[PDB]
Amino acid sequence: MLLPWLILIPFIGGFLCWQTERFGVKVPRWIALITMGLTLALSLQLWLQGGYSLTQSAGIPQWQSEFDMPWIPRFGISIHLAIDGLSLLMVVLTGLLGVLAVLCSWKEIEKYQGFFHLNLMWILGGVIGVFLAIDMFLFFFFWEMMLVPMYFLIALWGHKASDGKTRITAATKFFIYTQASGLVMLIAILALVFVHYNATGVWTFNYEELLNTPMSSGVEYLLMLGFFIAFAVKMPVVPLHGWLPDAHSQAPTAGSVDLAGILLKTAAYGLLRFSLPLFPNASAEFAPIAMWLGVIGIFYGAWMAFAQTDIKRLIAYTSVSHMGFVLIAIYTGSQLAYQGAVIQMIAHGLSAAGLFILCGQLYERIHTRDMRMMGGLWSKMKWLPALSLFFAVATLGMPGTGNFVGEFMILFGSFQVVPVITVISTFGLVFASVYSLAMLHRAYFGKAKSQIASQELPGMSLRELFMILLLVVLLVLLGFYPQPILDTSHSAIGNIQQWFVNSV
Amino acid sequence: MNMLALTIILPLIGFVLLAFSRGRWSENVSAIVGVGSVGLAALVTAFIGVDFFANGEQTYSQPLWTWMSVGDFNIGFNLVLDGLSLTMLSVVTGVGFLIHMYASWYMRGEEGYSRFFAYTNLFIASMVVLVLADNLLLMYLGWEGVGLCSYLLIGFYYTDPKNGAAAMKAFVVTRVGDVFLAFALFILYNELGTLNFREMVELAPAHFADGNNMLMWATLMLLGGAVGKSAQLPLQTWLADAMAGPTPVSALIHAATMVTAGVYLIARTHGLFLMTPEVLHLVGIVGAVTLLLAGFAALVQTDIKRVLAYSTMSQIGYMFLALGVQAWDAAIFHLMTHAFFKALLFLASGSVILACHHEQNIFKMGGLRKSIPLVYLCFLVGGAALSALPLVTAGFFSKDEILAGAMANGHINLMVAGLVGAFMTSLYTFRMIFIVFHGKEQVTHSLPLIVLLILSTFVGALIVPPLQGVLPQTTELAHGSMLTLEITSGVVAVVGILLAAWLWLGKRTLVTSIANSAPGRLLGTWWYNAWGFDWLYDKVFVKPFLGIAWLLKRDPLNSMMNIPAVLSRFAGKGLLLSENGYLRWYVASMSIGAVVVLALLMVLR
Ligand SMILES: CCCCCCCCCCCCCCCCCC(=O)OC[C@H](COP(=O)(O)OCCN)OC(=O)CCCCCCCCCCCCCCCCC
Ligand SMILES: CCCCCCCCCCCCCCCCCC(=O)OC[C@H](COP(=O)(O)OCCN)OC(=O)CCCCCCCCCCCCCCCCC
Ligand SMILES: CCCCCCCCCCCCCCCCCC(=O)OC[C@H](COP(=O)(O)OCCN)OC(=O)CCCCCCCCCCCCCCCCC
Ligand SMILES: CCCCCCCCCCCCCCCCCC(=O)OC[C@H](COP(=O)(O)OCCN)OC(=O)CCCCCCCCCCCCCCCCC
Ligand SMILES: CCCCCCCCCCCCCCCCCCCC
Repeated sequence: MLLPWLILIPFIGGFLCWQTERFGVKVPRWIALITMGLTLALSLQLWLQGGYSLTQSAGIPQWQSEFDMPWIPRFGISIHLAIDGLSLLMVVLTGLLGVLAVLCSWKEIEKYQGFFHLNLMWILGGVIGVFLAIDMFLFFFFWEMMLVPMYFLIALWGHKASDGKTRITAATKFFIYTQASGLVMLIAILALVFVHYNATGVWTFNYEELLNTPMSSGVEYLLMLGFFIAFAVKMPVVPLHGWLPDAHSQAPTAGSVDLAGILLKTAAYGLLRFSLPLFPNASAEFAPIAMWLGVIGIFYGAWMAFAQTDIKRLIAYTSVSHMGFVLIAIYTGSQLAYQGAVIQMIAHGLSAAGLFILCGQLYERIHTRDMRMMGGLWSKMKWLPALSLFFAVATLGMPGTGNFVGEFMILFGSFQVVPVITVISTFGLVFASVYSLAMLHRAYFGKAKSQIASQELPGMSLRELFMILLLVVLLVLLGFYPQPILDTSHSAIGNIQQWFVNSV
Repeated sequence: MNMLALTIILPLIGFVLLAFSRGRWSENVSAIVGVGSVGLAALVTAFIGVDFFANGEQTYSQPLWTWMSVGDFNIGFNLVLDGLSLTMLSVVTGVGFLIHMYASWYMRGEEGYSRFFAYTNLFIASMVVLVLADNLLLMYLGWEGVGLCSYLLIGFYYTDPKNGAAAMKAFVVTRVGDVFLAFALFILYNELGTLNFREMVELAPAHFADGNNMLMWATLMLLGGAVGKSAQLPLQTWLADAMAGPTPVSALIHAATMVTAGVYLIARTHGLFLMTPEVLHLVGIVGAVTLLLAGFAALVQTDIKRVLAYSTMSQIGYMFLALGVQAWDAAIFHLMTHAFFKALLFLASGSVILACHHEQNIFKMGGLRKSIPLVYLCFLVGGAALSALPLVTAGFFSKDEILAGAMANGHINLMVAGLVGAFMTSLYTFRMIFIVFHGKEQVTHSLPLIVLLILSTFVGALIVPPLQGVLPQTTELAHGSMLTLEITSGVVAVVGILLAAWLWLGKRTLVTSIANSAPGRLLGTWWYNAWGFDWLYDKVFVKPFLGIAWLLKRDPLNSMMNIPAVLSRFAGKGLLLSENGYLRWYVASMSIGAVVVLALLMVLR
């Protein structure tokens, strides 16, 4: 019942913040903050009323809440929403990241902030709809709908120091990658629906009915290949990854766009929710390729992040490595590794959000982003280098923060399944520590390598310090007490794992 | 005994307060907060030891919460306390309290006072978490905290890039060892289904009754983690460069916290290593080789701090030899005694470098006993304990127990290597002392110096570790046999100091004859660069990493996926050649398409 409101409250709030700009140019940010607060409060009330800690695994389908309304009855297409533990955790993470994205764009008092906040609201609503839709056509519809505002935000409100043509090229590469991969996803959805129609004879686009489909091997492999290609573009998985640093480098300088739809891992949710239960045998056959692609992604992202002279590209390649870890976790088939993947997803979202917000504040302070034109910023800034050290320590997998917890249950489950992938990924963790220390020592340590870093810089405001300390507190609590997060997502992970292992 | 968590809470509170102070507080208030946090940890530890001995030395467990719970994967925040944990908890807390007093005197007027004290408080908290942990994952949390605090404190002078490079290399080497430790964790949980040490000892011989290869792998990876943290083969190269940090950082690393973690990991999981005799033999061999190579390196070093670094390496090799010969009590006794005298030596060296200008070579210094005699006698007793001078130093009794356990179990070669190491240890220690302090001239801190002066003598040897019921007892020797081994060790130490005095006290003519000789130059340059281990690790690991990064910095996979974009542009520009704007060509193309369509229809009819 609350899920349609969970989707359309961002849309209505985007409409109101677009229409309220005539009442004042400082108004739409308040409207966006209020709307995201209502969305997060609705998600938290759903968390309280769901009873996810006491829910046991009963098999797919098992939704703690549901909603259905026919949309295109010719094809058996309905707006069908459902929430369980993992989807609600991702929706809560989306709400929190949207709140931080709205607060991070507080100082933009430009003449078209209403369109900016409407696009932000539409991105967050599309992400929530992706996390909520259990109708495949609706899931694809949200999947492509959350990217047009991303394209317009990158191409129009992007990096103002860079020329427009670079922003056009970056946004167009991102949109071409995502839309072509999703078109392959839609072809897979249509072919699965037609296989179901030939087998039974009833038109449907529901994930519940498409689970129990009779089919041979090779068609299922191709269908899983289409789904995996779409998710692997969105994850990212190498070599389908360059859109991530291209879009991160030419993003808006606040960094709210990275939080709005880029740092929310819809691809791993799609792999857990759609790739494994609908095509279990094909995923089991694809597991070696998936784990080795994750290994190559981890080490490639490490070698790229060390080689980058840019902070945003560095964090993008850290994201590439951490989603390589998650892709390794997803195909193992272990409940421990799946829970670690969920924890790693949430903690990586928080840590990369902190890193992106800190990089945006640093660029606002020093008006440059090349690391060869700074150094020794510890003595010239009050709060930013210490929090940057904490978040870089978080990203390398340090205990006391949830990233270590997540990737260590990932490696525990993986070693219970496959040892060689685990040991190579653990040397990838060595590489992760290497690139985090390299970023820290190029940016905030040493001597000043230019004129801008040799002078004092203004400190943070109460809002920026509040949001960074909130992310720090959440990451520390996740590192030391991850049990509510594990107990929330235990039922859906158990359903997915039992479906994956009871059919292969 | 219920205040076992206060030893973590108080340093954590001090670290948080001093980090969020950001240097706004005065130096006296920051010193009060940091030193009071570590001193309240020491006082709570003293009360814990009093209550531990009052109840008859019973193992205590204090759970707080369950960390992770997924199926059979159950990890909890449970602290444990037995004799070994209490022993090095007392060592860490007392030595860190003395070091914090010395550093509160030492770092007056320095930039980063509160940051330094916050980092040292987090170091103390991480090591207390390490030594109090009941399972391998909480110990791993303390392990990584120790590594991170060491990295932050080594590169404390962040303005100098050399300090940052040294801290980065130390963190990378420790993280490689930490990865080996995580390998051991993964193997142990995959085989036994638990991470509590007592549960491993309970369920290991039943599970490993048929096959023992996985337990061998787990113990080998534990050994790899231990040699990573304790700076042994093959992960020892970080310490000499890590010397670049401040003096109390060096004292905390080499005496209290960092180098003792590997010994804790070997001694705490002594049952699993007892189930793998070959790995324990490898521990002993690794310790012997490290102590020999460390002595040969420290013989030719040209700085006080590097000599002390390789001396720490040699004594950790002694402890690893003691663990390898199943002399656990000797290892922990040497752990505490070496903590005392190495802390004393490092604080005395920091006092020396404060009193004598900036950093200088040892050959620059000469005849320093007259100007600074208090720290000269501090160096004297610290070197006597380092060189195991008989009947006056606790180091003699510790090394005596180590060698007695070595020869009591048939390890003759390890005993010979230990004797040669003691000879070389006396040689390099009194070489440094006679070079620095003999020749021609060219209340906050006195109390820790006094305490480490007293504890470096036999007063430190009077403290008996409470290790009954935790570690197995070393096999006893015949009284005449250990008397002969004691007099042999004393003769070796006395001939070492006599040879050092004959070589370096006066006009060094025999020393400069060996040093300026071409084989002497070759051996000195070999040993001065840590036997070429840093060179090998740069040429085998660092250089191909930099080469791969430089080769990949243009993102080749992005170009491989940008191939169809340039193919599309080329194909479009080629197809635009047909639109030349000529009507006759348009009619010709229509007729060409007519022939193509017609012929295709007839060939496929
Ligand atoms: C894993 C592989 C198998 C699955 C693949 C699934 C498809 C999705 C993932 C791959 C997407 C690859 C997209 C590559 C192009 C990205 C867009 C781009 O780079 O646009 C910018 C570029 C112009 O940039 P510039 O260099 O400035 O050129 C000067 C122009 N005056 O613009 C251009 O040069 C023109 C762009 C034309 C439109 C884009 C190209 C589309 C080509 C077909 C893509 C479908 C897959 C083909 C096979 C892939 C490999 C097997
Ligand atoms: C302008 C020029 C440039 C731009 C354009 C470039 C080209 C774009 C198009 C590229 C893709 C071409 C088509 C790929 C699919 C081929 C499908 C195929 O050959 O299927 C044959 C067969 C069908 O299965 P069948 O045997 O009929 O099943 C019934 C038996 N029970 O299938 C089988 O038996 C199983 C076959 C499984 C594998 C088929 C797909 C291979 C894909 C290779 C690349 C991806 C590798 C995996 C993912 C890596 C990471 C992304
Ligand atoms: C460039 C981007 C787009 C990629 C290229 C375009 C799509 C290429 C798809 C290639 C498909 C090759 C199929 C070859 C066999 C065809 C004949 C056949 O044997 O059909 C079997 C079956 C129909 O017979 P039926 O009685 O229904 O038997 C049920 C079988 N279980 O057939 C069926 O039931 C339906 C078969 C459907 C097969 C899957 C089609 C979509 C797969 C996802 C997209 C392509 C793969 C991923 C991308 C590759 C790289 C780009
Ligand atoms: C017998 C062997 C037993 C095992 C031995 C394991 C040895 C592990 C590696 C030890 C050496 C680590 C050296 C780290 C140095 C860090 C400080 C440094 O030199 O920094 C320089 C550079 C800084 O980067 P930047 O600021 O961008 O550049 C400025 C210009 N210099 O930063 C860099 O250049 C960073 C270079 C990082 C290199 C990391 C290499 C890791 C290798 C791990 C191998 C693990 C093998 C395990 C066993 C396998 C057995 C089959
Ligand atoms: C989806 C975002 C998740 C962020 C991390 C949250 C981690 C869980 C924190 C829960 C609170 C822990 C501290 C208070 C515990 C109180 C326990 C009371 C009952 C014993």
